[PDB]
Amino acid sequence: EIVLTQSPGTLSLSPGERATLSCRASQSVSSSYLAWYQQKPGQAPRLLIYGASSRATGIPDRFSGSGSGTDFTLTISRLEPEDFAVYYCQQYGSSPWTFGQGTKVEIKRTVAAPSVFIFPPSDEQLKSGTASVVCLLNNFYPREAKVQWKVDNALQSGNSQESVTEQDSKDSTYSLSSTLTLSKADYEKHKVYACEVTHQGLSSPVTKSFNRGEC
Amino acid sequence: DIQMTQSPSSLSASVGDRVTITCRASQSISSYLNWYQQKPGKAPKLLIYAASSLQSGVPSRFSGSGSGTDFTLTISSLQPEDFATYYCQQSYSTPPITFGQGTRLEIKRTVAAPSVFIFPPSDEQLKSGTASVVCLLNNFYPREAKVQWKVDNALQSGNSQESVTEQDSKDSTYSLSSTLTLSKADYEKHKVYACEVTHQGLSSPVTKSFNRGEC
Amino acid sequence: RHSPQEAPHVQYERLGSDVTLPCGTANWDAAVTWRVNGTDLAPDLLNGSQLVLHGLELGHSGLYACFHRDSWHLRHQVLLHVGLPPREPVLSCRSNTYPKGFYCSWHLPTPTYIPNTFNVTVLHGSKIMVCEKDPALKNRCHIRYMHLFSTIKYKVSISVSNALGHNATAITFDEFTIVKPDPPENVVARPVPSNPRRLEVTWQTPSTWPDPESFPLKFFLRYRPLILDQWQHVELSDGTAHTITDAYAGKEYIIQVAAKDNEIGTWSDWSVAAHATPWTEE
Amino acid sequence: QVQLVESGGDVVQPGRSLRLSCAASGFTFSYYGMHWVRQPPGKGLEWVTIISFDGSQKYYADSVKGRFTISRDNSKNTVFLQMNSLRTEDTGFYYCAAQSSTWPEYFQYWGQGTLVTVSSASTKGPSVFPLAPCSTAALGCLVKDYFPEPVTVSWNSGALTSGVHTFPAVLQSSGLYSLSSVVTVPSSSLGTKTYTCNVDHKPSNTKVDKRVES
Amino acid sequence: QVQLVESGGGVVQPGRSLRLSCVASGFTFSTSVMHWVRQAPGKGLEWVANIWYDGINKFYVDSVKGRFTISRDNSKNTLYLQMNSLRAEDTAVYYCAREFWSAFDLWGQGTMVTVSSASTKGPSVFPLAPCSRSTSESTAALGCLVKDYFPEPVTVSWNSGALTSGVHTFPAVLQSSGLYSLSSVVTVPSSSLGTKTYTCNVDHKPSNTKVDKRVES
Ligand SMILES: *[C@@H]1O[C@H](CO)[C@@H](O[C@@H]2O[C@H](CO)[C@@H](O)[C@H](O)[C@H]2NC(C)=O)[C@H](O)[C@H]1NC(C)=O
Ligand SMILES: *[C@@H]1O[C@H](CO)[C@@H](O[C@@H]2O[C@H](CO)[C@@H](O)[C@H](O)[C@H]2NC(C)=O)[C@H](O)[C@H]1NC(C)=O
Ligand SMILES: *[C@@H]1O[C@H](CO)[C@@H](O[C@@H]2O[C@H](CO)[C@@H](O)[C@H](O)[C@H]2NC(C)=O)[C@H](O)[C@H]1NC(C)=O
Ligand SMILES: *[C@@H]1O[C@H](CO)[C@@H](O[C@@H]2O[C@H](CO)[C@@H](O)[C@H](O)[C@H]2NC(C)=O)[C@H](O)[C@H]1NC(C)=O
Repeated sequence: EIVLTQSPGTLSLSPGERATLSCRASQSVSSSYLAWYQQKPGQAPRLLIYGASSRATGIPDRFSGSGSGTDFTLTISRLEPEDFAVYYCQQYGSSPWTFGQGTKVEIKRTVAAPSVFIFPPSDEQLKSGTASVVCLLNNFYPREAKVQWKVDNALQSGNSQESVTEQDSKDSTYSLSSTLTLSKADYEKHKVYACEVTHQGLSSPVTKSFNRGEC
Repeated sequence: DIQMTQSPSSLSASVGDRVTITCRASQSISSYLNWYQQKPGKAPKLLIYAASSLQSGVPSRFSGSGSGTDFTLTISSLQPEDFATYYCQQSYSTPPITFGQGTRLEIKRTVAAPSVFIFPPSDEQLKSGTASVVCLLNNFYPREAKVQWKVDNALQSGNSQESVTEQDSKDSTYSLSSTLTLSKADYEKHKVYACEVTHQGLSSPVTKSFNRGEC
Repeated sequence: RHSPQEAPHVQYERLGSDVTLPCGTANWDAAVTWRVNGTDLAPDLLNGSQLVLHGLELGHSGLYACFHRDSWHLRHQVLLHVGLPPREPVLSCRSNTYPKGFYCSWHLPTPTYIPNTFNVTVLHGSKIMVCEKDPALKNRCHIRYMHLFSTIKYKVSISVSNALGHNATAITFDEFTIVKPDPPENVVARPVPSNPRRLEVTWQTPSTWPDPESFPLKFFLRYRPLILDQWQHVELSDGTAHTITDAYAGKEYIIQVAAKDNEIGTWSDWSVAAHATPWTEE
Repeated sequence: QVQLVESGGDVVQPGRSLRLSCAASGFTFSYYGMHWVRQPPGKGLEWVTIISFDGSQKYYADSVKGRFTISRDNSKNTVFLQMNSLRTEDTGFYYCAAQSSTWPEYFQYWGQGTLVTVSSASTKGPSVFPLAPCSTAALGCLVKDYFPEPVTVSWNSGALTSGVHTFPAVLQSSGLYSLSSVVTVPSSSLGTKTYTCNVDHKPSNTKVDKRVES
Repeated sequence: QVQLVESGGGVVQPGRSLRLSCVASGFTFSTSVMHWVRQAPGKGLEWVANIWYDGINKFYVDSVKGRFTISRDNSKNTLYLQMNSLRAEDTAVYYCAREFWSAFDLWGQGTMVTVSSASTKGPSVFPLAPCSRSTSESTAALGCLVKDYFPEPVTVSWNSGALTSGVHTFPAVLQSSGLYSLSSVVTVPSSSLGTKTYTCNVDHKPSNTKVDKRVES
């Protein structure tokens, strides 16, 4: 089994620049049996270059590939708005058909400060027996960001889930949704609930908090 | 693949007599045959395996002979607890395992005359939309009997269902009931209803009729 | 399994592997004996009603049949075949006729004891080829040329599979490096009564070349005695004739020649033989 | 001492799938192979599938190929039969049997079986109608438009059982069953002796009494 | 034109069996090699099985050996895949390939297969609003929460489809309870909270449940 390693994990470039991808294997690829794919969110993969140097039928001339043995590079002439997707590499010749980890290409823009909001659990969920506190992040960039949960100056770990959306079509921003799931017996015991979010576009981390029993 | 053919499909004989059952196959099987006994309302029970070997706990009156393509299931003296359905199963080709159509044994008695009656539709049957008049057959033998349905000597077909009972435990008689299903339109369009039966023990068909508005 | 009148099944296994052979859908505690080629086996290799084989070799293949204990009644049959997974094929293309098409041969380095399935795909850039085959052999489809001096390289790939594995290989080349004509035929040598140190040497052109007038060839001549073992190399110009002037007086000789195009191709193999001694005055 | 029980059978529409359970006991379940034989009402037996003693070889009949799936667990001694894409013609009593270890092979053990009724018609309540003529006379009451079986019919709180002939249910084209019961008593009883039939239905929660008299 | 269509996949319980089908069109199905490639939600591709044109040679991966069975029919130009004894790590989207140059030339639209005992249950909506009442910044935020629903998907609309600016529907997450959960938020000015009404509409076709919630301060 040959493990395919792609670098980097995420490539942030503006439309109109040269984007070069890499896919390094564990052993030498036999007979240059390497292929490149393109998969859009919600669609099927699309073969781009077979044999690492031969384009497929219908693929534009901007795509080009090279390499020999272990180190293969996929180079695009210039980026287009419909060229931002996830690319994979395929290995064959010394092992069954295996794929790489994948490389995501996103649009590059200026940094944006997030607008953080917090929402307490509703009365219906409380009377049901569960309490979920959601902390909202809206219109931030880039993707690199983490949210810290604090329940009465106590850091929580393992009891929170985060979900992020794709890039927007107009402003190309992100939005993250972190939720703190607790039961009814654990919610009424504490008093305050805070959500501390740090980001590159922020000098110091922002803290949004509310007090239980007053709203 | 292999199709099993039994002969006959039904046999009538008294106790103490010698009954022979034949099971025919579609090809040549050496000894791969099994004989089962299934009573109404209970699981089948094996009697003789390999068509010649009696199972432990089976009376010596049961016997089996024949090989190649034709087999034979013979009973020395018929007992009252032996009237049941017998099947022959081949164990040569697997899959599939094929069984015979079955051979049901019945009790033998003298021929008797039935007692036929008719029942007009009730008053609660009028206000619904359909009218069902039934014709009863009771205490007849053998089971082979054909009934006639005529409205003013008009022949009907495909508009009647009948069901027969099993052999009685005292005198081994039969009883059959046929229902004529017609809506109120065709019931009020006609006035006279008849039912005639044809049986071996009857010289002439018994007539039991009525007309609408008279009853 | 199915009826005992059926033909035995075909089951492939690997060399040195371990496999169990049951007697069809029979139970575990049933009396069952096994026979290979009509010879009964020992009860040490029976796990109840199944046949357990350890260390499969080339001598374990054959017809395995299931019978009743101390009987000749057949229950189950199976044909066991031992083979190895395929290796990387050796693909090599050769253009025996430059104006016409070429051909490609392929074979496995390590032989396999089970039948194989081969599929070859030839590409000329981005186009597709058919390579209609007309040989007396197989494993060849004889790709035919369509363009000349196209500067586009060809791509050939052959894929092989088996009941235990699969493999494939591919090569790339141009329309000039695979050119190699056949050696000439009927290379006869004759003595010369006019000169003491002379030998008449005349050969022909290969019959496979259909168009030699538009594409001439260059011949490499090698003449050597039978005891000196020192071969001589003399390259000739256009022509199928030569004249040597420094040979033996009476001893024998062997002369071999090859062929090669003017600007493209590779040198061909040598001819069959030649034997003639110069004339002796007596 | 060998016991074979089955579970998982009742009325299911042809749009849903079912699964049968067969628990063996009294013998080594891991050494024997389990069979499955079904029997539609009023017909003979029919083999369905077969699984090996370990669980490597599975064979199905062409009538249920691609829709049925058999499995077994040698640890808990339970046989499973995933019946998918049911239909009305698959109605009948399924039997759990085990093959023999001798030669030739046969079916040694059997279970009591389970009933699997498959019809689109759902549960409905029975409606009764008296049947009287208009020597020896005959009286009775007719039961129509009920689902599912069975239904208990008695006369005079069970104090009368001579001359009662209850006919089996007839599957009409409307998806519901119907049967009848007749009682024959001497003609000197129609003046004073009045008879009534008692109809019972447990699933549909129906208990109807009807006085039969002309 | 050339196309591949998949069918025969759906939600199932662990230990059951399924059967997929891949119908070919536009090319010679009898003279081509077929493959099966799956992709777990949020993961990469993975080869599953392989079969040649004649149909005798079959190959599988070590993770599905003994449980899966691939087949094909050259007369009907279809490709089957018998899946038996499905486990939890079999949830993926299967595709079909052609293997032109060992590169999987052609692909299909895919088919989602879910293997879990989630015991399908209708969704539930809870209103989300900031409990503090501050008009300092002219922009505010609202939304409604959806939890404990199965299976996917769920379409969320606001004002019966009359509000689409500033709506951010987050992807569903798989909780430890076997049920999915998502959230929706809207960004509206602070002055529009006292007069205008904002309602979110949640529907679930596998359960035929339409529940709307009045979300306001
Ligand atoms: C195709 O053939 C090659 C050559 O034998 C195989 O490569 C060998 O694989 C084995 C087992 O993984 C290794 O022990 C050898 O060192 C490999 N040799 C070379 C030169 O790479 C390859 O695995 C085969 N492919 C398939 C799919 O079977
Ligand atoms: C026959 O085969 C069975 C099945 O493999 C063997 O039983 C196994 O024995 C080993 C070691 O005793 C245990 O670890 C396994 O758990 C057993 N498996 C089962 C299913 O019981 C048995 O030992 C074999 N017998 C012979 C004589 O080879
Ligand atoms: C059983 O008999 C068959 C038939 O002769 C044997 O198969 C041959 O084995 C020899 C020895 O390796 C080969 O040279 C032949 O090519 C084989 N013939 C075929 C048709 O394959 C087999 O080896 C015998 N097995 C045993 C255990 O004796
Ligand atoms: C793989 O090989 C098979 C067999 O050589 C090819 O099938 C042949 O296809 C041609 C053209 O379609 C037919 O004229 C032959 O009659 C076929 N032969 C057989 C035995 O079926 C198949 O086309 C090859 N596939 C690829 C992708 O090269």
